Formats: sequence, structure tokens, C-alpha cells
Amino acid sequence: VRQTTKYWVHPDNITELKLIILKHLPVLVFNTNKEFEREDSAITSIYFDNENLDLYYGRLRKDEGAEAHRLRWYGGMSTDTIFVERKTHREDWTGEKSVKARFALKERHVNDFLKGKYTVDQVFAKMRKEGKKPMNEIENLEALASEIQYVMLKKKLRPVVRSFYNRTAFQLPGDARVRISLDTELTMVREDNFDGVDRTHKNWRRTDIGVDWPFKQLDDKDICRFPYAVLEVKLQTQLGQEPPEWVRELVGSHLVEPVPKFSKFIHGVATLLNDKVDSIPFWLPQ
Repeated sequence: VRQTTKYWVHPDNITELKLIILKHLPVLVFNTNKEFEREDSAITSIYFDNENLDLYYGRLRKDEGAEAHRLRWYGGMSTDTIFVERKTHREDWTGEKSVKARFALKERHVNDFLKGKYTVDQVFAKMRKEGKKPMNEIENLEALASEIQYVMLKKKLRPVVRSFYNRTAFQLPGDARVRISLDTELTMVREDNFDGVDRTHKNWRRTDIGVDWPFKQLDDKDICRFPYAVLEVKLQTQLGQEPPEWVRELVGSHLVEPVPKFSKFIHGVATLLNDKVDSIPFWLPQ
């Protein structure tokens, strides 16, 4: 049985919270000398929606099958691999869950792919040629890309909001019993042109910022500097036991504030496009 929960963490409780976790879990690092630079922690996502904000409303109301679409990269602006990600909301008798699917695209192909000029076949030509991945897996990835490209064109999606944050990942590899992420410097930035400002100049992302938090060059109206860290806890508890006592103690402690449905996408839209949206998540006033 797997459970996911999200919490806010006041800046005054961040260090103390880290000390508790690191007592039990290692931090993942991605260089072999186990040294890391400032940009290594960065994760940036460009969320797409249309001018009616169809996707925002779908995710807000938690419609069955409501999709969120985002283009994500890890690290700094030299990063060339862009993840085209789709999150789907699911509900049934067993309860709730989030389903994520993604495929990878070189940066220089992104615009052209989104316009339907660069086809899915073209996208996966090198992958098929290589013969590394089994054919069925390739055909299923291509179906994913076709579905995403179709919605993008069909619903006229465009860049709307960017989330940026630094993520620390606490996890002992090959052990999913407990996985914890702490996101700091959380920021949302406008990427839309809804007020007539062509923020991306028809690129898939603005280029007047990189990962240079705190992004002092942005106009105040374009940015939301979130005050709290966001903590996410992914448990895979073996039926029919309970989650580790240190995990339970932690989540129930004064250190964290549970915000079950929290969503950086939804927070960004509601905060930055406040005069435009007609419904608001319940972690915000009304």
C-alpha cells in the first residue's frame, strides 16, 4: 500500500526537520565524486494551459482523468534534455492516485514538436534506430507523445506558469519503503501572454531568466516567491503494517503543516492570475 502526503514547512523549522530525516535517510547525489554545484538541485517546469484555463479548472475540481502538462528540466540552463510530462488524476473505489508519464526531447526540437511540425515518428527515429529499448515500450512511448501533441494542438495549450525549486531527495536506493523530498526556494513565474505581454516571445519558455533564484529582474507581478518549504512523503508500507514510527512522529509534529491537495501548478495560476480565475484552491482565501 502506497501513500503520498504533502506539507508546508516554515523557514524556522527547516534545519531541524532536515536533521530528523538525515538521521534515517541518505541524500541522493548525481556526480560520482559526490560533489554538487548550486544548479544541481534545480528543477524547473513550464506548465501549459489555454486561455480559458481548462487544465487548471480540471485539476482544481479533481475531475477523473484531469491532465496537467509540463515541460521539465533538471539543473541549469546548459541542460539539454527536456522532459515532456503528463500527470493524470485518477479516482475509483480504492481511492485516489496521480499517474505520471513522460518522454524526453532535445531542447532544440521542443517548439517544433509542440507546433506539430516535428512529428512523433521523427521524434523517435533515433530511438528506434538504436534498438536499445524493446519495441513494445517504444510503441507505447510514441503513443504517449502522440496523445500529448494532439491535446497541445487540440486545446491550444501554451506556456502559462513556471515552477522553480531546489529539491533535496532523501532516499536509500533500492528501498522505496520511504521516500522524502524537500523543496525550497519554491517560486512561480508567469509565462503567459494573457495581459498582452508576449513573455516567451513564442518560445516554449521565457529566456530572461535561468535558474538564477531569486530572479530579481522579474516584475513583481510576474513572480510568486513562496515563503515555505514543501515536504512530500512517499510511503510504500507492506500490508498490513504501519509506516515507520519516526515517519509518523514527524508528520504529526509541529514541524510540518499538512496541505493534502497542494499543487504548485494550481498555486501558481491562482496567485499569479488571481483576477482571471473564477475558483480558488482552499489553501488560499476562499
